[PDB]
Amino acid sequence: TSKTYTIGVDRHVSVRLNHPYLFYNVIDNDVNSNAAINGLTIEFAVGGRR
Amino acid sequence: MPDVQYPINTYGWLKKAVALWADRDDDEFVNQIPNFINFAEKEIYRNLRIPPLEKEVYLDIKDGVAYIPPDYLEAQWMMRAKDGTIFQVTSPEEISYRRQHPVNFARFGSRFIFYPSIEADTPYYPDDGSPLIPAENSVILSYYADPPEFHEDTDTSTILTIAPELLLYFTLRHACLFVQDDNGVQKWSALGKAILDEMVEQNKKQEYSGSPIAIPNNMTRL
Amino acid sequence: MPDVQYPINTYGWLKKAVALWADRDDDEFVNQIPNFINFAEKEIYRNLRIPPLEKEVYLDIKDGVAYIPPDYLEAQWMMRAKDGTIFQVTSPEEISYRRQHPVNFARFGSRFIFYPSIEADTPYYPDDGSPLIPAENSVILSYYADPPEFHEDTDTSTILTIAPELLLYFTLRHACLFVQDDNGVQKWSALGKAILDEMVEQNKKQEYSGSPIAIPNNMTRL
Repeated sequence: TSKTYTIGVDRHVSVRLNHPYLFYNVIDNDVNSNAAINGLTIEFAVGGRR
Repeated sequence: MPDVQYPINTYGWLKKAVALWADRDDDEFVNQIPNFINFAEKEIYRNLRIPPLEKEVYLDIKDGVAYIPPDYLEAQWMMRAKDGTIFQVTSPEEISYRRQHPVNFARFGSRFIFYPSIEADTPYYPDDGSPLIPAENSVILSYYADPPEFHEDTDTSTILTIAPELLLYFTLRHACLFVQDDNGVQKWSALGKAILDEMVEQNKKQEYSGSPIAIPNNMTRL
Repeated sequence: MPDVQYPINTYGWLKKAVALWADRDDDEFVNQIPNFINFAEKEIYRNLRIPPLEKEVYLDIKDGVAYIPPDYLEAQWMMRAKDGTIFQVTSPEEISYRRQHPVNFARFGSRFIFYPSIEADTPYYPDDGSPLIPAENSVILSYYADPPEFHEDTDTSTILTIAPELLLYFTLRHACLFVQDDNGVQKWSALGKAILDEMVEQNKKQEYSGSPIAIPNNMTRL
């Protein structure tokens, strides 16, 4: 999946996965941006294993 | 992200309000909104019964075979327009006896049987008009019918005119199922049920209601 | 990753919607999707009983007997095309007697028996090929039938048109078995069972619905 995060408007990003090894990219393409990230917080659960 | 009106008339807005409540709209989720809804309305109608979905309808008997309409779920009273007269229902094992040796009827698969070879009538299918002036000998049915699944944003149903929060919660249910937030599930579900039972109780207090009842004491002519 | 329409109607889409509602999407899992589905439909049909899977059918009594259909699961009324005259059922330990000293039929392995030693004939069938000139002497049976396993993508069944979420959860069950996310198992299973009971009750509030029953006083002449 991929989504825009637009500050002041959005507080989170909905991504559906279940694989045991996640990755993420953050991209900032935009011209009029001076934003920054202090940190994340990833919401998750647990399934199982085969 | 989205927005809505004060009243949520319908799908076109509801499918957004759901995204709103239930926290998120990320496309993997929205595009199944409709599915969640198709689930919820079904989980409801499977057992909900009230007037607003009822139906009047005339039948074409042909001495028996009178066939069951597709839309049928459950039958309340059934009668004639002529003189006012109520049927009652029984099993094959009895109507068959009535054959060998009041009006009864029964459910043979997709067929309705009536002991006496009745002949209520409808115009034949290709039709042309419908006024019919109900053929003297017409019987009319009162039955709960399967409502239509939504298929359009500006579609609608009484439910939203009256009790939309219900659908909202109950579909949030299957949503919080899609993605694992079960506490929310419990809450949504309890609230759906507690909203719902109110309705049936409304109806119960409606029925037999306007005043005290009393056993008729029917005693025939002798 | 996959995507689906709103109004799930085909095994073809279902096979993907499952892969969806569960995060993990891999060949160790999809390629056995169908097995899970088989398991679920079997677990259901094993004890579910309702009209839509019922069947009308004529028999081929040769002499007081007849062989049972491959597709048979469970029986409801049988009788004659004419006069009704419902049969009832009993054990050999009685019917054999009734031979020594209404109608009675019983089950001997793959065979049906009838005491009065009947003869029915399955229809005349074909020729020009317009109808199935049914045979006088015909008895007709109503029995729940083993539905066909899909074994095809576009294939469908009444169910999906009706209650797909059911199949969905119930197969997710065996899925969450393949890989050990049990709590999800519990959830799926509970919901499947709830749905199912809703259904059976939809049917129960049907099968007697019309009007107050009233126990017949069937008394033979004298």
